[PDB]
Amino acid sequence: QSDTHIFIIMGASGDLAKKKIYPTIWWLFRDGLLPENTFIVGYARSRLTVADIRKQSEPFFKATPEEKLKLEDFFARNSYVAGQYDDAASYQRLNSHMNALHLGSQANRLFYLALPPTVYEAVTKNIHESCMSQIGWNRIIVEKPFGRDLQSSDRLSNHISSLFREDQIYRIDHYLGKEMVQNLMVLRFANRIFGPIWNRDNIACVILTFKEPFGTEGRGGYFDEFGIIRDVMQNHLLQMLCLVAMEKPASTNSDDVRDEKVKVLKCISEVQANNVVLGQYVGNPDGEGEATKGYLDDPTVPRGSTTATFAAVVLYVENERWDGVPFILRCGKALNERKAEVRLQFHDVAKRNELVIRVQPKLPDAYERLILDVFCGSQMHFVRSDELREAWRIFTPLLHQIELEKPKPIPYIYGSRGPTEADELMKRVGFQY
Amino acid sequence: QSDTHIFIIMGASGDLAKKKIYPTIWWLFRDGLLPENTFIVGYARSRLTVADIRKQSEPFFKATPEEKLKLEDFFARNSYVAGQYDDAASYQRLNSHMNALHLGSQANRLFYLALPPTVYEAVTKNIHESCMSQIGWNRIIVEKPFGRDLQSSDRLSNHISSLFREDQIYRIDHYLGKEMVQNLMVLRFANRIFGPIWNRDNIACVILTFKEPFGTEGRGGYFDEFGIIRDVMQNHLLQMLCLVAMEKPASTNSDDVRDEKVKVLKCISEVQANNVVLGQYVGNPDGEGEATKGYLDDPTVPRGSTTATFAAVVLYVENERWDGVPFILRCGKALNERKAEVRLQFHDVAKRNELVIRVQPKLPDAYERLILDVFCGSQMHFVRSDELREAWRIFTPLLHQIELEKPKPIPYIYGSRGPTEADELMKRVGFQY
Ligand SMILES: NC(=O)c1ccc[n+]([C@@H]2O[C@H](COP(=O)([O-])OP(=O)(O)OC[C@H]3O[C@@H](n4cnc5c(N)ncnc54)[C@H](OP(=O)(O)O)[C@@H]3O)[C@@H](O)[C@H]2O)c1
Ligand SMILES: NC(=O)c1ccc[n+]([C@@H]2O[C@H](COP(=O)([O-])OP(=O)(O)OC[C@H]3O[C@@H](n4cnc5c(N)ncnc54)[C@H](OP(=O)(O)O)[C@@H]3O)[C@@H](O)[C@H]2O)c1
Repeated sequence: QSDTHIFIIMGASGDLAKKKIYPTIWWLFRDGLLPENTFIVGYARSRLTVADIRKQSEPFFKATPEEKLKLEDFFARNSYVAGQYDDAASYQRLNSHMNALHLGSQANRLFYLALPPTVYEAVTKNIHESCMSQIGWNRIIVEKPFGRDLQSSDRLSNHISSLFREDQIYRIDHYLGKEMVQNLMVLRFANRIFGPIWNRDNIACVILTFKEPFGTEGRGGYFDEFGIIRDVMQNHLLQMLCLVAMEKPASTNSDDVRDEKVKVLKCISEVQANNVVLGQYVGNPDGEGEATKGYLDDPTVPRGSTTATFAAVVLYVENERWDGVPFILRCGKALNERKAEVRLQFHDVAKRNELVIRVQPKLPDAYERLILDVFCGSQMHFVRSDELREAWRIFTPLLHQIELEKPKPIPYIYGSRGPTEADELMKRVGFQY
Repeated sequence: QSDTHIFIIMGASGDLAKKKIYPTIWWLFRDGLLPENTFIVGYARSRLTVADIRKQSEPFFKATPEEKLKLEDFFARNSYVAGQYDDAASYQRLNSHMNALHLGSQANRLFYLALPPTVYEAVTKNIHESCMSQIGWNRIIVEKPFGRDLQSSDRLSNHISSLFREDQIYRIDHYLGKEMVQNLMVLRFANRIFGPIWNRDNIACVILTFKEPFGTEGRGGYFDEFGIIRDVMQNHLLQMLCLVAMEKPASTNSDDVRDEKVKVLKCISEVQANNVVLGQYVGNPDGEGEATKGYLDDPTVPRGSTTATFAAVVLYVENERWDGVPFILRCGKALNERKAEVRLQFHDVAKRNELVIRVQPKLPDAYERLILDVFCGSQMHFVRSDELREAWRIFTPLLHQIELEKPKPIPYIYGSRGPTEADELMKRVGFQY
């Protein structure tokens, strides 16, 4: 709204800030992609200085010796405030420090909640009363997990949105690849092209695939508390199902396309276990490297976890355009390839034909383009509150059933395509009407 | 029309019969794909016996020792008649020999003109009066060249069709690959699918590609009398342009789809030299094998031939569906890859997007399926007389200009993508309307 932006990294001492946030804002500043008059303010309990953050974070900058002048300028625009996350006087110190900066009264304020959502409720509250800007805009970036089921997510989201309008809430998701936004970009363009063709009439079956060739790799501990449905399917695969099935948006406003996505979601009823095949990856005997270790063989995994590392799920959009048309969401870790495709099978009058859409896995990458979108205010590649609510409604009964019955997942060897029961399930839904 | 078929190989002593016709009918008979009561009658001037043909042709059968019983039966259904191609008594001997066979009076008669078209005028005449069947159907297979320009082709075609109805004339073309019919099959299916999308509105540019990685290889002599336009473009690439641009056929009759193809051709005006880039391949210095030899370095090529071995051409379909939409026909020998694709570029509102259709280069191959089509009477993958006339009309002014002015083709190294002037020409027709 003006020329002066303050980038507040709430929880600047942590892993996400050290390894990712600080490096990518350094890159955006270096490549000249930030607003010229930008200040960076870390905020966290541990008593640090800008020098400490530089010490522990510049290793990840890939800083070359001919970049040292812009790098010194960058850290000259940097500052750090210690404080507690529910302490009034602490947020007072933060707010007045920001007011002290050049044009800071005025300035736009972008809060990055690099914190476990467990503290979100406190932070979003205190910001709301203490640190919001009176002139410039205020935009909060919230991070996964957006809850773990419909109930928890509704609690967290109702809290956040009772304090900020939806054009201030940016739910960010970026851990699946540098090519991650181009996926949705080309699926939007492809929906615009192929709209008149994408019917129940021409299409018999739609499969969306996210295969990764690596395992959990010494971090199965974190993954185990969520599952492959929460990690890849409920958020990403579901959005690209939306982008495939949606109608022509009213325009290219972020909100018309998000309206169409939510209109899609409101016609998918809740997925049930018979339409689901869960799998867990085991070590490769004859392979080598991280392949000799399986999932349970990761030290950080609790003994005997039934957490699925692979899932195949069948959804149905239930309107006049798509009915009895099965949408097959297939994803998993430690597979054969690193594939991220969308196939659409057709009705022949001949073998059987099929259209394929692949991201071969514009120079700003996924997370970089996302931070630039929050700067520009382009909310397109962020999930809206109702979109999130509908996703969680679709998947919560199933996740609850898993957590209750601990259904033993189907084992598959590191490097396999996955359980053959998944191919069984695909073969089963040859609807033919 | 019954159960008894007589396969007459006119000119059975020659290369096409020895190396291809006799082997593939052996394969069709072996795999049980011929009518049960089929007889094979070779006819040619040189005084041979069935034993001689077996001697000189079984080497190409890939006959295994457990196939010798069906092979003996096959040659038991074989017979050979010597005669001249414009000698009345010779065709009398042929006709009465056929009448002597079991049910031969009755029998369907399939004449394969394995002969240089220079004698076609005689053969088709004599057959017409002497050897046609009174009960069964009569079908003639004519072979390339179908003339070399509009005038010669009209002469030969008017002669052939003043004696046979068009549902008796099968113009066969099969020298570009075993996967050659599946190309047109999938392009027909794709036109049926994407019809509502293929407009001037969504598509900005359509390119059709036929790259081969090998040279002429010791046979540049034959190629040199025709050119890459006559070899690949005027016949094959042009038909698949037809299959892309055509309207929805009235049905799946061979003749409704061929009607739509001809309707396409009648709206392409004659290609002119400024929209054409000709190229000729030279030896690869640092490569090896047939790559060290160029085109002129083939001994069978006349010294100093300007014959193009690569051509890039721009056509325009001129109706309401396609207007100012450039169709780029790009083909050539001794290139980098063995690609056979169709690309369709779109109109963005973003880089630039594009749909691709590739034959990855149903168990009966190209030529095998073609002979089975002439048996079944499926004229779909054969060019009709008006289709041929229109193709020749499109390309004859250009070919005449080349033969007159001997324009020195652009040299390109064995293994290259081709002349960069071809990429220039593609870049030039960014129409933008
Ligand atoms: N794939 C994924 O889903 C994924 C991957 C990476 C990160 N994330 C998300 O990124 C966000 C940031 O995570 P992170 O990687 O930066 O980890 P983090 O180190 O746990 O959090 C960063 C900072 O949070 C503060 N903190 C952590 N636990 C706390 C607690 N219980 N009470 C109070 N303060 C606490 C600490 O600051 P002080 O000690 O100075 O107060 C710490 O330096 C989280 O929401 C996480 O879910 C998600
Ligand atoms: N890519 C292509 O375009 C391509 C490739 C291969 C073949 N073809 C076509 O296939 C057809 C058959 O050709 P082919 O490969 O079998 O070659 P071919 O050996 O020239 O012809 C086969 C037989 O034709 C007879 N013959 C040849 N020239 C003659 C002449 N001037 N007068 C009378 N009889 C003559 C001979 O039989 P007798 O001596 O016993 O009478 C010879 O054994 C031709 O139309 C040719 O264009 C096209």
